[PDB]
Amino acid sequence: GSIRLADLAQQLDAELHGDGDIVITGVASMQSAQTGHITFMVNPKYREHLGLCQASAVVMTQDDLPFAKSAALVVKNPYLTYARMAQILDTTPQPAQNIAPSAVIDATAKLGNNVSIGANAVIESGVELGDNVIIGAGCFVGKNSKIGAGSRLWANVTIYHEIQIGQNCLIQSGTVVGADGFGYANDRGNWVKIPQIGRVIIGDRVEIGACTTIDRGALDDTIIGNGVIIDNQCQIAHNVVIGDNTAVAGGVIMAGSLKIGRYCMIGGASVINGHMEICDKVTVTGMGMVMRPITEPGVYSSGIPLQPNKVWRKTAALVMNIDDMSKRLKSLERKVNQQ
Amino acid sequence: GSIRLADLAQQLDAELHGDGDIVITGVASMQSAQTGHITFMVNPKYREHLGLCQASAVVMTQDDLPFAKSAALVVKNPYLTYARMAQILDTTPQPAQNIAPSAVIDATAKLGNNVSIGANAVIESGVELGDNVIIGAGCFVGKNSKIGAGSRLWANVTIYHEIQIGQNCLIQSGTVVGADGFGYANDRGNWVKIPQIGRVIIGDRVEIGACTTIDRGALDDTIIGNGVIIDNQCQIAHNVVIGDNTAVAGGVIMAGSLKIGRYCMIGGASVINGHMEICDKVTVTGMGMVMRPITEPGVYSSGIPLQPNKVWRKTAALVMNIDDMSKRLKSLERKVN
Amino acid sequence: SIRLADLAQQLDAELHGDGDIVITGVASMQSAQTGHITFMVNPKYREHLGLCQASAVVMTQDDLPFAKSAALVVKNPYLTYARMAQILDTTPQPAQNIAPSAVIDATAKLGNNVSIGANAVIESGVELGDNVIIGAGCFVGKNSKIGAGSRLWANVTIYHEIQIGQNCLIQSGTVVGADGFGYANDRGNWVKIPQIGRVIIGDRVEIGACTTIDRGALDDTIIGNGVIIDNQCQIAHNVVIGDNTAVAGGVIMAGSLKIGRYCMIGGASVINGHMEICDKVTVTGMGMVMRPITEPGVYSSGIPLQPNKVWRKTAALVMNIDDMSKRLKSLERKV
Ligand SMILES: CC1(C)CC(=O)c2c(nc3nn(-c4ccccc4)c(O)c3c2-c2ccccc2Cl)C1
Ligand SMILES: CC1(C)CC(=O)c2c(nc3nn(-c4ccccc4)c(O)c3c2-c2ccccc2Cl)C1
Ligand SMILES: CC1(C)CC(=O)c2c(nc3nn(-c4ccccc4)c(O)c3c2-c2ccccc2Cl)C1
Ligand SMILES: [Mg+2]
Ligand SMILES: [Mg+2]
Repeated sequence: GSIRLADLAQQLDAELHGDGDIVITGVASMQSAQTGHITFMVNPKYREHLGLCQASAVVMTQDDLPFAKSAALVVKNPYLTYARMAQILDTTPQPAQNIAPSAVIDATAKLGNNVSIGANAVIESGVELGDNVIIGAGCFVGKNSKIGAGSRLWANVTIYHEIQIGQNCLIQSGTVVGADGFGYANDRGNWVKIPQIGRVIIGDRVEIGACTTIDRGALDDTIIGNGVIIDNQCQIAHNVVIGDNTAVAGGVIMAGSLKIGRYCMIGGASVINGHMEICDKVTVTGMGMVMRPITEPGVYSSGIPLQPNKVWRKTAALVMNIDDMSKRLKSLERKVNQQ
Repeated sequence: GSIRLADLAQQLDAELHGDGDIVITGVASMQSAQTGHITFMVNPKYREHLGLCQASAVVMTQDDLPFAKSAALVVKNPYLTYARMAQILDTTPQPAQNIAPSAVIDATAKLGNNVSIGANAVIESGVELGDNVIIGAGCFVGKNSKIGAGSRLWANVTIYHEIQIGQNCLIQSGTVVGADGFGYANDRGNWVKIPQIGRVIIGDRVEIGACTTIDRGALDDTIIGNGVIIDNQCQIAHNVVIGDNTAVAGGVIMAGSLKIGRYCMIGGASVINGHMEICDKVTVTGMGMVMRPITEPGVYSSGIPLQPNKVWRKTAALVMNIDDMSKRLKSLERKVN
Repeated sequence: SIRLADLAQQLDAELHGDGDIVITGVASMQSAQTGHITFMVNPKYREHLGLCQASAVVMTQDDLPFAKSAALVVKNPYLTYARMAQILDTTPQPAQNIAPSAVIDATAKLGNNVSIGANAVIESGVELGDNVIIGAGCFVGKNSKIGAGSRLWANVTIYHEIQIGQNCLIQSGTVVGADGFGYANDRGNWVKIPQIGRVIIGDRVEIGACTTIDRGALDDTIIGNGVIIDNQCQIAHNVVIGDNTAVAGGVIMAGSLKIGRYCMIGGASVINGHMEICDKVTVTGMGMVMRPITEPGVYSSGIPLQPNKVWRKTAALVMNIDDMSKRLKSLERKV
């Protein structure tokens, strides 16, 4: 945990200005930081405020340095340096340590080295957990699923059967990976279940938020690429494919057989329909209503934002009657054209 | 479980064309299928492609049969036949087998024949589980709740107290049935909890997806009809009634005391207001904003879909100022007339 | 079971009829039978009170002439209903006593009359106040503190360093304290920002099922006293919610949003972050909140449902509204 400021600077590739023997115990916001804390400045408007910050050290740029009133770590990119130093000084505990006597683990499960399984977690037959995997308390990992080295599940995560998860993933509590996709045939109004015998394949370095659901495929697989980040409360339907490094913010709903490219950014509460493709490098702003394929990179948006309710009532009434407005406009144009 | 093609054809009521002794081990998509697999063709444009499919048998229609390049099962409805053969050849495991020594089962719980309960599940007093019920690992089933024969819960499902679930239901993980409805009275700005002492009644053959919540009623009950299918991440508020055979796709949010008729279809991410009714045979397309009662069957839609952001900025600004556009149109009409 | 006269006294209601009637429970007007008390708020029900079979009806003074049973007269029947339903509550507790299958770290501190349900897992450093009840299968992470009288239903997840006040209630499937969605970006690769802030939940907070409230990045996510939050809500890192605000089901809130006191956020609304909503704001259902709200009142958005045939035309015309605007401008110029 605690680290000499000089050592922290070397690991951050930062230029130290000040006492390298200062001991840093943790990261804090500029407002909250006290002795022993390191903090960071990304906004030069706070230069005049640094004498009010009581951090032992502040990460800043070269242009900021003349304004320091503390030991300073000078870097090109304070925000990225903050992320790195917060990892070095991370106080987040592990989901579990060692193997809980109350865990229920099938004799055929294969564990790598340094695996931890929390209290009352349930591990099915054929499961493989790679080196350094951590399964939180209360999880379920279904038959024959494989979790790659370094991956970690927080408490009360559910992995169904035949799921593959790569290395260095992180899954937050309440998430369900591998439930049945929403597949039914129809025999005269009677829904006939289509067994969902595809899988979910999750790549390396994937982070998934809490209470997110990712359904298994109907025959072929649901696929989440490497480096993807998914927020809370998302729904990823059967046979969705998400390309490497795409980010999906909270509450996004994706319908079946959607394909999303690489380096996409899907804003919170968006709705993305299925059986279509979104190309690489597309940004959908929050609450976007995606009805058609997207074939060019760029930023796309939908939605009519808030108005005072009395105003909204009129806006909505006029929009709902916009066909009459169109007809009146055309009628007027004809009269002005002398026809 | 492997099966002879002629035996499979018989169970499917299909006309066999080819070798009945072929052993089928599984179902596969047309592109993935290998020897031992059965697959199906629903799209006649793939007739010319059948010689590229390595399945041991293909389900198809009588019109497709001249194009077969394999043993064929001829049926009227290949898609329905696929559903049925996938059931016959299902590889999905059961949520549990036998009764786990780590399950915690109240002495007063009543278990039927051939009930399986997974590791660390918790069964309260007065619970009744019918024959062949399977409770996944980590589940909670609350006091006096009843689960009908053949119904199955995947892992980590929560059923509260006094819940009734019918026969042959299936509930996916993370789902919560019977939490308090959102009932509060207001006392000078402070919320006063209204205990929710109604229940949830779930019919037979209901399928519920993952991380869905169905709240119990305030006084009378939340009711899910028979044959209803509900996708993931849905919110079904207190005292909602959903008619038989209705389908609710993922992410739908329903407010309290909504009544939906039979054979409705509610598209994903729709939002439905409360204290009102939707009649039978209504379809709401995805993201529908349902504010008012629906009294006639048919298809209903809302929402302005995506545009390039530069375009959207103008669309949104113009719509928000549409009253001014309307006034100008009226003024121009008066001036011209 | 309670004598009507006693129930009326506890509700500060004026009794009209036989005080010795024994009330066993609350029921809706349509379902009520002998032994039940019910209530009416809508005067449409006056004509058919002869058909209500309750033993007593909570009503107003103006309703009293239509009464066909013992009546409790009050100013506010709905609020009185809430109070009498609490007196007559049949809801069981999430747990009774400490289950032998619960796994409780030796360093956890438990107050008086704490109950812990089967297979719950209590981490090191946890503090549970007097009369706290933890449901079956819950997880409560390291050093979290839950204040007296608070209750978790089954399968609730509380992460580490979380603080929950007194008399709270959290429904099943809810997750409090997961990582906020915080990442830096290094040449297209996401770089996790550890989320080492917390969640602070006040007193008398109720949280619905499968709701998620993320911990803050450095400073905290804060839920005020008396806040009620429905199912399937997302409260992002460093959101702050003022006292007595209500959040209906399926609301998604983005990071660093500040919501004032006495707000009402309608179901399925979407509230963007790094902005503030003042006190006494109502956002009706499905509201798309993109800008700060600085004046109290009611706000709304969205183009509602139409028959599909009509919607197709509405949507096409709105998407082309810039062309309509240009055509109107051109016509004004010509005229
Ligand atoms: C991943 C990141 C580090 C960067 C990022 O772009 C991002 C983040 N949080 C975000 N929350 N909501 C959000 C909006 C409304 C409600 C709830 C959440 C976004 O829409 C986010 C977005 C974002 C914004 C627009 C388009 C696409 C994205 Cl993904 C954090
Ligand atoms: C049940 C079925 C076999 C048939 C079906 O109609 C269906 C299905 N999946 C569906 N996903 N989304 C969906 C759309 C957007 C986001 C998430 C999911 C529908 O809206 C579906 C619908 C559907 C479409 C329109 C109206 C009502 C419904 Cl129920 C699969
Ligand atoms: C808290 C309360 C006792 C009172 C209340 O105002 C309320 C309640 N439940 C509500 N469900 N949905 C809801 C709407 C659509 C889908 C799902 C749920 C509201 O939008 C509610 C609202 C409400 C209505 C208008 C504006 C803001 C709010 Cl909060 C119950
Ligand atoms: Mg146990
Ligand atoms: Mg939603």
